[PDB]
Amino acid sequence: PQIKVYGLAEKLNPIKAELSNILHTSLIEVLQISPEKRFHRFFPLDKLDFYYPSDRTDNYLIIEIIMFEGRSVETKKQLLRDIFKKVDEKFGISVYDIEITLFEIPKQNWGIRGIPGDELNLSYKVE
Amino acid sequence: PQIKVYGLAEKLNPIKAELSNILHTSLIEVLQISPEKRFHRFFPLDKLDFYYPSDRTDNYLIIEIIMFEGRSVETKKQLLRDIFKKVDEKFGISVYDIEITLFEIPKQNWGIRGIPGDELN
Amino acid sequence: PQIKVYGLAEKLNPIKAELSNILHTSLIEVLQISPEKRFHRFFPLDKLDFYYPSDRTDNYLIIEIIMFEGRSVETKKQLLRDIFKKVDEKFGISVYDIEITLFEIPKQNWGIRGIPGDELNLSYKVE
Repeated sequence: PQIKVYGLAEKLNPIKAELSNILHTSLIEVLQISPEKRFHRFFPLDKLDFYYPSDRTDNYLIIEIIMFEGRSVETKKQLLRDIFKKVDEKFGISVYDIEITLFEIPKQNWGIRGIPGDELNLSYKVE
Repeated sequence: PQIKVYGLAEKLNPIKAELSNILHTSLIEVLQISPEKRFHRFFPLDKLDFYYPSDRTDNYLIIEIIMFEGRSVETKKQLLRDIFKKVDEKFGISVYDIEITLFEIPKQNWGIRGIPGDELN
Repeated sequence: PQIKVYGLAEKLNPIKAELSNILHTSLIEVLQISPEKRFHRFFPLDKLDFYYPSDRTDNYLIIEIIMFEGRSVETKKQLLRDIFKKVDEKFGISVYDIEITLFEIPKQNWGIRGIPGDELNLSYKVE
């Protein structure tokens, strides 16, 4: 999985190092990926480049996860739940200020180490 | 829906605040979302980070919309047409210079307010 | 096809102009798109905004290609392999340091030059 995190620069920049650890722990625990396979991109946004509802706070976080298609509905829902729980518990950011979107990609639409994703023999199960 | 907008910094930055207002009106009117649900991210690009063909002017605008799966084809085409119309009318940007891409995501692949999107009310 | 490229700023900025030429050539040759249709966006990242595994280098390069659905599996796989080969050959970036992801979008989900993409008469064949 690839993660892309968007947030207000003044709020995201102080926490992004620990947020990276937290999010990676969630994908290890729920998706059973190798602890080594952390691919994260952070986009701290200027105030004028980020609009969110006036009843949310500036802690508002958008998390996009690009991942191999094929996981069960239950595993995916468990992932969303685990990220909500761990970010809230670690930073006190309310679940109302967190949004998560899973982008599923067929294995054959993904290139890794020079070959299409469906020709990889992975060390874990995509179910 | 979540919107991501891309354009040359010196063209997008003077207009992005008004453009946010226009795009939110369009999503409200066509998709019938509640008027508080504005989620927009803007990406003003340096000229060295943005390549587009010579038949597009420096007004070229890319508008990505990430939304729940489930709208009809007619609703979605009306959204594109409404965005094309309203952005052209408000800013004088030719429709030739506007690109819109809809990323539909199954409801169960979204986490909102702590729960999966297929379980919201 | 729309291309988005992500890499560390000090590594991506010296190569992005030639890389753009390399990527466009690959899409022309494999997808047979009209050679004027280059749409590329570059995202040079700060060191603190870019996490990748310890068995990758800071040449690590992410390539996202958003394209009309409808190409064959073999054509898409040929696109992946061609980009890997030509990027490796031109810049000496090992193919483990390159990752490619195709985002396929139905034609009616795209607005181009004022109309939905399923109503466009194209100058090439999508498939």
